[PDB]
Amino acid sequence: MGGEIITLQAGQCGNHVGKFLWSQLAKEHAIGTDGLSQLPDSSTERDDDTKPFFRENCRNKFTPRAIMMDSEPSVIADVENTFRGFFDPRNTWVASDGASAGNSWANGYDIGTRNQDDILNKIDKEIDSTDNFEGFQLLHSVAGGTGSGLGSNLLEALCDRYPKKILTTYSVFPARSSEVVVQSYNTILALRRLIEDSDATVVFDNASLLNISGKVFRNPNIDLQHTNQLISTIISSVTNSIRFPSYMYSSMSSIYSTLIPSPELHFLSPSFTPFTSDYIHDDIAHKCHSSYDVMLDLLDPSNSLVSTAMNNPTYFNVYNTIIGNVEPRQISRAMTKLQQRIKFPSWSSSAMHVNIGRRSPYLPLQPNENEVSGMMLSNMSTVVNVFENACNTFDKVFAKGAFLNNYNVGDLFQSMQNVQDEFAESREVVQSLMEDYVAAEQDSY
Amino acid sequence: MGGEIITLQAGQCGNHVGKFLWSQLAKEHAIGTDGLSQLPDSSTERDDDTKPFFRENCRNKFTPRAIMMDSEPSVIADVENTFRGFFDPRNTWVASDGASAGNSWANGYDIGTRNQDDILNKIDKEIDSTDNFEGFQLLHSVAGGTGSGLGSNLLEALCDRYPKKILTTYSVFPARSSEVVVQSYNTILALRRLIEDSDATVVFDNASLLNISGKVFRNPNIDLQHTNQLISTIISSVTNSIRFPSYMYSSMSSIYSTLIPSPELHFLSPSFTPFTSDYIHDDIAHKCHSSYDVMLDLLDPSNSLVSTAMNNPTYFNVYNTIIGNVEPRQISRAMTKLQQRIKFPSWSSSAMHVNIGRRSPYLPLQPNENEVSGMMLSNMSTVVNVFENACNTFDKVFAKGAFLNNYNVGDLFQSMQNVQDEFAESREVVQSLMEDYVAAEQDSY
Amino acid sequence: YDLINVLKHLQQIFLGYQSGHNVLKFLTKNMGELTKHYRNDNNANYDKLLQNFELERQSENPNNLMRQLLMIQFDTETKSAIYHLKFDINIPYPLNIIISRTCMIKYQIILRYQLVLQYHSRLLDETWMDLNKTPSWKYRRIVRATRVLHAKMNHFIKTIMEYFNQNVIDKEVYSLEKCYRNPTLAVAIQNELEGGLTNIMTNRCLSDLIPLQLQIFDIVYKFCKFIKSMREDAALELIQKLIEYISNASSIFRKCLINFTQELSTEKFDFYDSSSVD
Amino acid sequence: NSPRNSSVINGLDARVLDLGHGSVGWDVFTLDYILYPPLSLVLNVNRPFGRKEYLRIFNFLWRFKKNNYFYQKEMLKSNDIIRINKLSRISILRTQFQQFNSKMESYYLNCIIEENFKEMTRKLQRTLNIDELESVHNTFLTNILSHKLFATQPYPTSLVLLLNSVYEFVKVYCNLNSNGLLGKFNTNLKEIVSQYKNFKDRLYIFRADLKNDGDEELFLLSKSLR
Repeated sequence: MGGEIITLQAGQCGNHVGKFLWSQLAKEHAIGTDGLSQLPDSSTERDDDTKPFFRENCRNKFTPRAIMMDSEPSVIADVENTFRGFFDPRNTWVASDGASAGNSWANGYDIGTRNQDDILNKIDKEIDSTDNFEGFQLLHSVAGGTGSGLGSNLLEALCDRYPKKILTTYSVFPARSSEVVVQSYNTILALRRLIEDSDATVVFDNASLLNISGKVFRNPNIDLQHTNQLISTIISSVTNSIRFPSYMYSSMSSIYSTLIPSPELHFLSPSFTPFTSDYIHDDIAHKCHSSYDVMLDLLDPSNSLVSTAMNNPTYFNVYNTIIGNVEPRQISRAMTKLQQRIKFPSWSSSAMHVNIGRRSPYLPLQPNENEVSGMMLSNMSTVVNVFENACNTFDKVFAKGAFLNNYNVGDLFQSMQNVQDEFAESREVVQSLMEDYVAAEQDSY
Repeated sequence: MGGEIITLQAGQCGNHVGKFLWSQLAKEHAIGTDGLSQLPDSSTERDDDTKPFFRENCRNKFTPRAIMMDSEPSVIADVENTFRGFFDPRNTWVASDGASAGNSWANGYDIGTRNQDDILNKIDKEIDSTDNFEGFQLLHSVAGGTGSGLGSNLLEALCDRYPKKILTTYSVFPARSSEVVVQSYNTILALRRLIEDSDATVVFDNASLLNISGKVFRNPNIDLQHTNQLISTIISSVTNSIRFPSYMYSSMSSIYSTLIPSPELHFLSPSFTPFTSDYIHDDIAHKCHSSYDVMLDLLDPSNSLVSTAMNNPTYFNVYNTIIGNVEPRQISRAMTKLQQRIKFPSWSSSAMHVNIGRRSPYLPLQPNENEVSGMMLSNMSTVVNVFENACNTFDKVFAKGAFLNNYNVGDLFQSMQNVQDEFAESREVVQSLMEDYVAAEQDSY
Repeated sequence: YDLINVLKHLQQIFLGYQSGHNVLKFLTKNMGELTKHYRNDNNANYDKLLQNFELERQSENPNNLMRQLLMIQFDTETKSAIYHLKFDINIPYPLNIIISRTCMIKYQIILRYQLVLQYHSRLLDETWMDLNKTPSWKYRRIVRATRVLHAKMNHFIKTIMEYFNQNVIDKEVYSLEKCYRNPTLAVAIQNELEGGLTNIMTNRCLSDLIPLQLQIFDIVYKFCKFIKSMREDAALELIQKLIEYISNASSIFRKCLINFTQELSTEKFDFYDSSSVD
Repeated sequence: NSPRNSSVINGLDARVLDLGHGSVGWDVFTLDYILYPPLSLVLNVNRPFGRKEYLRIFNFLWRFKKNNYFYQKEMLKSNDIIRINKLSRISILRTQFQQFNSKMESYYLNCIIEENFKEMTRKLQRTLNIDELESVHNTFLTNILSHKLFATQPYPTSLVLLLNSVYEFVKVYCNLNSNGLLGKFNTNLKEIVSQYKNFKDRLYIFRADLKNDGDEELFLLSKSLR
């Protein structure tokens, strides 16, 4: 009917945000804890969120179009709740092995190969069940066993199998500083799959996310699960205009086309407002358009830690700003016309400054206060500072020749340890091209 | 009226599955556990209660038209129950001259010969009450002593005695592997008679059947009794068009006549979606007409493995789709055009279509629902593989020289089992032949 | 009589601000047929797509107002379909007294321009999505020229669509809504209808973009048609022919940037003229 | 008060009415339904038009059923073994021929008739005059007239020829069991296959016609005959 979407949830983090996400939509679209409609919702007309995101048993019991993969822990949390019956249990797959993922890529990967058949069956079934399949959204972790390893296989399989449909990923990058020594190795290996196998990647940096969660929301003891609440909020709102009819410019394809004009850039950073309105005991008050644009540039208040210098004076390849609520557009348009002219980023005279703006409202299936809000989606060169840091740690583990061992024992790394070297070299090329892009030199002129 | 059917129940399984069948027909047709009618109008010729599976006494206590052969246990369980009086103690023959089948076909075949007349008397009595006989259904298991031997003996006699009527058998096959090698002896001697003397054989492959029982019913205390409930729901659905001739495009006899390509190919496999509760939680799984339509095409719930659920590279000789429950007809036609065009089955060089579907509604004597179900019964050329396996096992066993003594007394098998050697050549000619029909040589001029 | 509800329905179809999905899927089917001018068979197909859509939505009622009362029209030839399309309304009762000839014509026009923007965007996206993938690239500089021109064009169309929706539609609708609530009076509906006919009428006079734009779309259609072919001496010759085509398109686009600041690009007008007579 | 007090018990008498006499009873046959008071002064008139229409439809159905019973009978008799490699060759050919006609019959009933009557009944249930009966019947009859005129001019032409060809085979088959019978049987077999191959080609144009709902190519074939 709609351009239906399959969400794939992998890893602890991917399963935690993915479960929360369904919980927010169920509240928003006035349905139960198993998508059971209330009496005024069995009336004529509601928002057309339903068929892209959801499917019907057609007794008015909505079900998420979601696939769950992990082992026993995350699945066990879904089972304790009334969110097990909400989600189709065949789309949920749980496996173990006598040598499990263990938060190491190679084990997660070897297992992935064993159940290559199984995952593809699951996927084809859900695809066959689908009418007008638009594409996939992958929700996952690179601090996951599963999300990394099992995830890398699935990304490869999706690449080969179908090239026709769009593949988007929401990838969570670790919170703050190094957790294990081998982290750079785990991270580059997942990152390989993410550059090659996907058309578009939205990076969600936990460090940045965590700063907001600890400080704004206030968590005396913070955790990943707590931070994930923010991420499920960012992802859900970004889909609000898709799920809200009157928009068809909100559209995945037109957005993609405008944002991504070669497969070499495709790492997105989001920025966000509000992060206020939780546990009401402080003031909550409406911002305006200028205030909204100005907050977004700040590093730890924005969702992504790209390690920028001086709060993004860095080269923007493209900017889309999405404003939520009713507010005079005109006031903004003049101010925006001046903001491009001052030019906050950098640019070359070899390409125009392309700035896009989207306006989106709020659902009338739930009450609103019409507070000034926004999300921004931009493609920026500054993310590369992170990649350089990963590359440095990666070079250093290689050089020592030590702690290469745990990966090396698996057969894939035993036959060739050439593969890591080839990726490092490639990865230096991806960084080199992004640097060339800041200059005029980027095109034939 | 409608052309009468006599069920022959052989071995443990047939008798068990037969008891369950009767409860299911008795409920559906609003009659007692003694066949006694339901007193207010529950039936005013809205349905025609099936004189093929019933006979009417003039107390109007309906009785099943069935012959049971086995020993004492299964018959006793019915007789303990209030299901007696929907029994006939005359139809019931209990061995007291069996003196251990031993898990040997010959032993069974031979006891059957010895008590041919008393047995033939039950059958002839049942034949004599008949109006115009459509045919027979034989319910049994293969690899049995009883299930194998006595059924084969009866079938060959029936073949000769009444040559103008239909012989169908519902046969339980073991697996496409072996842990017990003398399975193969029981199965090869029986198989000759089943191939020639049955005009149709419906294969239920016990490995596959087990998967359904284990996966779907999910009780650890599971046995054959529990499993037999899955065979009875399946068997009852196939009979819907006879028991209800009030569907004026589904009538069984003519349907039977068309579908059969010739009895050369006649091993049929069922598949079914979804499932009704019998030993597990209620079916609350509702899904769309489109969902319903997609599910029929998947053989992912394998209730039989005759090698049509492993792979499909040869061709389907015929496919029949059984729909139960009325649901928008217009929609049913638009989906149906897509299925014939899409061509899910594999095909030969002259057969590219021969797939049929019949639609029937639910009776309202059952609690009303708007869930849809269906069964697939299909004939595929892939069956030859089961013969190939059988030949491997047959060579293996014959190579040990296990138990030739019992065979040697018999004239047929003097120079050891000659009948099995004769069969080995016969089965190879048929298997080659079925392959030629996939190819161009089927029409050649 | 529940006027209010029907007014919303009208805002949906006639204004067309909540029929997006349908326009996209209507365009996808019969893409080739619409590119060309009317042929007899074109018409048969076009009418089928219409009959199918009349089956697909509105089940909020025993009788679909939208689907039944409103059908879309094609003018017969034997230039392009796009011109030949018009939108037609079959009248109700007693609601028919309200509606006037002028009003239906005003709405049919916003629908046509909207529709025009919409087909071009779909086509611009499908081509790019393809190009981002491996098969179209790599068996050097020429690749880079196609990449830049494509990014720029996508930008140009998205900026256009923002202005067309905000400055025209969003603005007038905002106003329409006020006028009905604030004064709930019969007089208020008559006032508002007049408001609805204006601003589209002003916008018609202010913007007269489409013929130029359309020239550039045809060059775009040709460019993209070529790009879809993917993988010597022949390529290079053909590349050369494309290259002059690109520079000219690049030079008008360069002129066009000036127009957004202050209207009119002399250069595109001048290219057509030159072609008329140099 | 179900059948005894029904239209079928009370109402039917068998009628003989035909233009000429054939060599068969079958053609000659008709069926008579006894007086019904809705129509005791509405068709009791100088024109019994309503009863003639219904009759027309009744015939078209009746010829299809008559051939259908013959096709099952023919096939069933053969499964017996009357009326080597040759045996298998005929058995597949017979079944295929039966399969296409039967499939065709499925589509006529299901797609036209069952769907039109269903729609009619619901539309009556959802909501009283004589006219409403007439209207719903009329609508039924109209859809069938349109279908009749375009498809069913070749299609019955083809179906009647298939029926003859099966009788000719069945007749040949009983005779077999010396040499003369075998020489005749081989000739007849070849012949059925050329006629099948030409039919198969038409069948394909016809399959395309069911899919478009009415393709061009069938349109052309019917126009050429005409």
